[PDB]
Amino acid sequence: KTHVQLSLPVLQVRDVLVRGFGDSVEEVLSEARQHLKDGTCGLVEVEKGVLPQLEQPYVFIKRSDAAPHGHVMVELVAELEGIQYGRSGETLGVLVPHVGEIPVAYRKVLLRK
Repeated sequence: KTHVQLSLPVLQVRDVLVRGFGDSVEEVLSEARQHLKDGTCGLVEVEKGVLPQLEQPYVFIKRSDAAPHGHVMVELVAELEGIQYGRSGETLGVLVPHVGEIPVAYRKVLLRK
């Protein structure tokens, strides 16, 4: 399928144990996509002081359209030293590995895969 309905656990930035997906734009987009497929991906909501607490390159989910079955359509955009790889809508949050942190909420997304 071109899109997959996912429910992403929303994590508090101070709880996150693994603060990024790797060391290059291509690696973090690869790893984010694998963890999204494997159900091992968390979402951190972006606010003042969040991104400096996480590791670059960053992977964002961004709104790709204006929401089937409650699932917002999203795509992935990476960022390294202020340059973005991809073009999309509003940020819903930054993706991180989920290794068993307790979430505060779930974000229903339809991921363009």
